[PDB]
Amino acid sequence: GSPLPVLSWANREEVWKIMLNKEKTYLRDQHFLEQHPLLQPKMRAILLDWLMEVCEVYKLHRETFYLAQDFFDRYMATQENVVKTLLQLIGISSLFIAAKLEEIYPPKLHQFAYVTDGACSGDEILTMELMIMKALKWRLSPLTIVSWLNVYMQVAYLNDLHEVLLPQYPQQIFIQIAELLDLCVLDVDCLEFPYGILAASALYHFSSSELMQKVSGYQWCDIENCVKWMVPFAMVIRETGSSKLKHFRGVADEDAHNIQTHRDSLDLLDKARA
Amino acid sequence: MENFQKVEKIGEGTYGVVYKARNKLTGEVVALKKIRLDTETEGVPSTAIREISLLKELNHPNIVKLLDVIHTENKLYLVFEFLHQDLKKFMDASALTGIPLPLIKSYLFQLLQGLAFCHSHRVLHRDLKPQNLLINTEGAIKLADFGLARAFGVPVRTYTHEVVTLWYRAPEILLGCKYYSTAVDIWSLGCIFAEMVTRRALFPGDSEIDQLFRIFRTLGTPDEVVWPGVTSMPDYKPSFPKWARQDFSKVVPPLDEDGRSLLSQMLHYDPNKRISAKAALAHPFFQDVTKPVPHLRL
Ligand SMILES: C[C@@H](NC(=O)O[C@@H]1CC[C@H](c2cc(NC(=O)C3CCCCC3)n[nH]2)C1)C1CC1
Repeated sequence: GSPLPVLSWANREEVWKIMLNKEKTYLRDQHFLEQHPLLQPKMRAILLDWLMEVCEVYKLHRETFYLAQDFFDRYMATQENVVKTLLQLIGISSLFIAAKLEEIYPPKLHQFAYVTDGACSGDEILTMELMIMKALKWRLSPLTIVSWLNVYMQVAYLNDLHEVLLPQYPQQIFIQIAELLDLCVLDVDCLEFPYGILAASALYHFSSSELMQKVSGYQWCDIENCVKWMVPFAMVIRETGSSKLKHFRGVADEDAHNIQTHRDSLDLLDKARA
Repeated sequence: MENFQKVEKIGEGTYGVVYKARNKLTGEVVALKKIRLDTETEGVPSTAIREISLLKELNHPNIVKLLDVIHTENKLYLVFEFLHQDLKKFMDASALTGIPLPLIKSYLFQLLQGLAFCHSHRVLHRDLKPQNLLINTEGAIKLADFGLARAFGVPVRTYTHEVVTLWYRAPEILLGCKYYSTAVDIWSLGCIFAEMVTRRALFPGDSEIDQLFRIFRTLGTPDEVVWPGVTSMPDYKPSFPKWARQDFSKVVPPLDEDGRSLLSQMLHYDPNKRISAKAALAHPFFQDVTKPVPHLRL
């Protein structure tokens, strides 16, 4: 089912189908770490959490973080037998590619080298970005987890104008939902579910199945499995409370919800596995 | 890269150089965009990563095809379909005689099909100008140079300001709008349409304010009625002179009533009301060229 309104600029069912067809070109493997027997899932969580901190320090967009997450998971699924000391290099190079794709004025190469505390040189990062992009067949335009939440928040706050391209929704609930997704992406089992399903199931936890179906197009049966999985993560967020919208020096306030944040989510990830 | 023999240098930009090349075995000719990685301080340029990833997912008969990406030595070669002519050179060659109306219609139709395909894949071209529109020997014309392109989200956020070459730049860009999307490409194509008809650039400004005033002098100075919110835009000034819209009989004399209607809708001030590429394909100007498909009212 399709939740987009009629679009002045294209056939709504055309735009939606292309979005949907794209998610079948971009494969995910929730078990790819079995290709690397020397790695454990917590290592991926620690790496991704670190990239989140890096994004906040440089005021990178959430979209940039989730591209990096997607490049890392898809790249690892093409490789074998990676050791843990190589993880920082693959992650930061994933974020380098992502920042160059997404930001107007990305950070410079040496800045990406700088935040590794000298464990990764600029030269190593340039080598790794070419290996990643070649292994990914230069397929670098996924629909991220956070991009789906963006679509869902617009549709929920549509007027009778049905204008879908100019953003209009509360920043504070967007970040609260993104916080559940940021926790959830740390667990590799999230990849069992399509990114659009993950995002809709997070939105359901902050609203209802009626709103979820209205803005995502999916029926309760499609997301029931995901919602049940997300259950502990959602409660761990609920026990600790809802986060506050942050202001960022040099970021206009109408873009402030799009900047990636970071908190002690590895602690919260433990409780969810209980 | 051994099977390809460089034949001639055909282009040059900040990224690198474009060559024409001939396959030694098959006799196939291609265009090679060469990027020298030893000269690049930030690795693969952002513009090349974007263009490659976008074109990997934008296969269409009216978009110049990316055939291959080859990393060899300290070099990255982008291998493209080769076309022997661009619209800018074709217009200049046709300046004294004119381009026949059926070919103008056929070319515009094709460019709108390529653009409608970009926009439904949520891609903005953002640098549509006659030098980027390539022509082959079989009557086809194709969008090229996606180095300035950008996928847009649904909804968009604020993207790179001051895009598009000046003569083809939409008025909302010139007045400093926060958000933009597909309307900027339609404006450019409208300028190009008029330029094919009259064989002169429609708005050849030499500065941002001169470009804007050339637009105002032809289309009339916009106000809140024709363009709600124009008076609240960052670069708008109440001191702008008030000019009256010119009769399109004088702007595009050769063009019939259908063409004048389509051009007016492509040059609507309000980006929310400017015609889409898909809708433009349904315009009566093309009623002879195309036949609609039955629509499923479900
Ligand atoms: C420089 C180029 N930059 C770019 O990005 O072009 C793409 C990569 C190279 C691809 C390409 C170019 C091409 N033929 C031509 O240029 C002819 C040469 C002889 C005169 C007329 C034009 N066939 N295929 C498209 C811009 C688009 C023209």
